[PDB]
Amino acid sequence: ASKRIARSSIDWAKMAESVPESQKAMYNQFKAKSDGYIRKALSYPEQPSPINWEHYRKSLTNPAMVDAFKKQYEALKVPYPEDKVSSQIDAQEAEAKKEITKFIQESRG
Amino acid sequence: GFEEAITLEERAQKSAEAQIMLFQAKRENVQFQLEAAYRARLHHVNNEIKKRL
Amino acid sequence: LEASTEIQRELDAELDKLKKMYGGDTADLSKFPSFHFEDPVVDPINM
Repeated sequence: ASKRIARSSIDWAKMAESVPESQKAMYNQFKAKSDGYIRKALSYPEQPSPINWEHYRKSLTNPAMVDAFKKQYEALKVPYPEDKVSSQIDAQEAEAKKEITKFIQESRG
Repeated sequence: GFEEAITLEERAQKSAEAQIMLFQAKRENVQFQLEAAYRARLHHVNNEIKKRL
Repeated sequence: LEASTEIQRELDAELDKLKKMYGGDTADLSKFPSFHFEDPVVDPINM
């Protein structure tokens, strides 16, 4: 419902300059793998296709079933699901920070 | 050679700095997948109601 | 009112075709469809 619409995209240019190319060729796999999920993110935007309920109300002889369907559609409005492994990324983020500090001080030495 | 070895270490430190944006890219990759799955169901629900109509 | 047999066969053919087209055998199309959803699949952290 929030957080990440398709507009969000990190700076690939700085990331591409940082990696040692074929030494980190999994980034070349990672970008295409993330790009494939962008293709899934290309389809199915937030809102669905609107439906003209009044046309089916007038065309059908008894529009009570259309009103019941519209009422149930408005009642059933499920929100977003739950994030699963965000804590694991957060845990590896803290481990990355420790490896960042360790690599920084060794390079300083 | 000492000057080049300094610049190589400078690049290595910068790649360590970009590790954070990789993690954010992984977080956005997870959120993108969960959005594409949930919104397709929202598209599928709308198509099923249109199918009923 | 005083419908012939072929009209009755025509009506049954149309109802059977609509049932097979929209899948009315599995679920009641007159009522709200019972959604059977599932949790979305999230990839592991590493490759």
